[PDB]
Amino acid sequence: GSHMGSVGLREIISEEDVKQVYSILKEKDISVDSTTWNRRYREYMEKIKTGSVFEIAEVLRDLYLLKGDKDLSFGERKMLDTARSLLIKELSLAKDCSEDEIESDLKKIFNLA
Repeated sequence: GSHMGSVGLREIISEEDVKQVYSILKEKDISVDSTTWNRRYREYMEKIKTGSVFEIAEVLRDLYLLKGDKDLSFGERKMLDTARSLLIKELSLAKDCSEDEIESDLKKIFNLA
Protein backbone atom coordinates (compact mmCIF):
# COMPACT_ATOMS: atom_id res chain seq x y z
CA GLY A 1 0.00 0.00 0.00
CA SER A 2 2.04 2.94 -1.41
CA HIS A 3 0.83 6.61 -1.52
CA MET A 4 2.64 10.01 -1.88
CA GLY A 5 -0.28 12.30 -0.84
CA SER A 6 -1.14 14.10 2.45
CA VAL A 7 -0.19 12.78 5.98
CA GLY A 8 -3.67 11.05 6.08
CA LEU A 9 -5.79 12.96 8.65
CA ARG A 10 -7.45 16.40 8.12
CA GLU A 11 -8.02 18.59 11.23
CA ILE A 12 -9.84 16.41 13.83
CA ILE A 13 -7.13 15.72 16.47
CA SER A 14 -6.38 15.65 20.24
CA GLU A 15 -3.66 17.20 22.50
CA GLU A 16 -1.26 14.46 21.16
CA ASP A 17 -0.97 16.00 17.64
CA VAL A 18 -0.98 19.56 19.16
CA LYS A 19 2.29 18.84 21.07
CA GLN A 20 3.82 17.47 17.80
CA VAL A 21 2.52 20.43 15.65
CA TYR A 22 4.20 23.00 17.94
CA SER A 23 7.47 20.95 17.55
CA ILE A 24 7.27 21.52 13.70
CA LEU A 25 7.18 25.35 14.03
CA LYS A 26 9.43 25.43 17.21
CA GLU A 27 12.44 25.68 14.83
CA LYS A 28 13.54 29.10 13.44
CA ASP A 29 15.92 27.77 10.70
CA ILE A 30 12.89 26.88 8.43
CA SER A 31 13.04 30.37 6.70
CA VAL A 32 12.21 29.72 3.01
CA ASP A 33 14.17 31.38 0.13
CA SER A 34 12.71 34.45 -1.72
CA THR A 35 13.13 32.99 -5.28
CA THR A 36 11.28 29.83 -4.08
CA TRP A 37 8.76 31.86 -1.94
CA ASN A 38 6.80 32.89 -5.08
CA ARG A 39 6.07 29.14 -5.85
CA ARG A 40 5.77 28.19 -2.12
CA TYR A 41 2.80 30.60 -1.96
CA ARG A 42 0.95 28.26 -4.45
CA GLU A 43 1.52 24.92 -2.63
CA TYR A 44 0.73 26.60 0.75
CA MET A 45 -2.45 28.21 -0.77
CA GLU A 46 -3.79 24.65 -1.40
CA LYS A 47 -2.70 23.41 2.09
CA ILE A 48 -5.43 25.81 3.44
CA LYS A 49 -8.19 23.58 1.88
CA THR A 50 -6.48 20.16 1.30
CA GLY A 51 -3.54 20.41 3.75
CA SER A 52 -3.65 18.65 7.10
CA VAL A 53 -3.17 20.18 10.62
CA PHE A 54 0.60 19.43 10.53
CA GLU A 55 0.71 21.36 7.18
CA ILE A 56 -1.54 24.39 8.22
CA ALA A 57 0.83 25.11 11.10
CA GLU A 58 3.89 24.98 8.72
CA VAL A 59 2.06 27.30 6.25
CA LEU A 60 1.33 30.23 8.63
CA ARG A 61 4.83 29.68 10.21
CA ASP A 62 6.67 30.07 6.89
CA LEU A 63 4.63 33.26 6.17
CA TYR A 64 5.53 34.64 9.64
CA LEU A 65 9.32 34.00 9.27
CA LEU A 66 9.22 35.23 5.61
CA LYS A 67 8.49 38.76 6.95
CA GLY A 68 10.81 38.40 10.02
CA ASP A 69 8.34 40.60 12.02
CA LYS A 70 4.93 40.51 13.86
CA ASP A 71 2.67 42.77 11.76
CA LEU A 72 2.93 40.89 8.43
CA SER A 73 2.54 42.74 5.09
CA PHE A 74 -0.84 42.79 3.25
CA GLY A 75 0.51 40.06 0.89
CA GLU A 76 1.44 37.53 3.65
CA ARG A 77 -1.62 38.59 5.76
CA LYS A 78 -3.95 37.50 2.86
CA MET A 79 -3.16 33.74 3.10
CA LEU A 80 -2.06 33.92 6.79
CA ASP A 81 -5.56 35.28 7.79
CA THR A 82 -7.01 31.95 6.54
CA ALA A 83 -4.22 29.70 7.99
CA ARG A 84 -4.66 31.57 11.39
CA SER A 85 -8.39 30.71 11.68
CA LEU A 86 -7.36 27.04 11.04
CA LEU A 87 -4.19 27.10 13.27
CA ILE A 88 -6.16 27.81 16.44
CA LYS A 89 -9.09 25.54 15.24
CA GLU A 90 -7.20 22.21 15.44
CA LEU A 91 -5.01 23.39 18.39
CA SER A 92 -8.29 24.53 20.19
CA LEU A 93 -8.44 21.08 21.85
CA ALA A 94 -5.14 21.51 23.79
CA LYS A 95 -5.67 25.34 24.12
CA ASP A 96 -8.40 24.78 26.80
CA CYS A 97 -8.93 28.64 26.77
CA SER A 98 -9.46 31.72 24.45
CA GLU A 99 -7.94 31.81 20.87
CA ASP A 100 -5.19 34.06 22.39
CA GLU A 101 -3.61 30.84 23.82
CA ILE A 102 -2.45 29.74 20.30
CA GLU A 103 -2.63 33.18 18.55
CA SER A 104 -0.32 34.76 21.19
CA ASP A 105 1.86 31.57 21.44
CA LEU A 106 2.94 32.39 17.83
CA LYS A 107 5.23 35.06 19.41
CA LYS A 108 6.90 32.30 21.53
CA ILE A 109 7.25 29.96 18.50
CA PHE A 110 8.32 32.38 15.66
CA ASN A 111 10.11 34.62 18.31
CA LEU A 112 8.01 37.77 17.48
CA ALA A 113 7.59 39.09 21.11
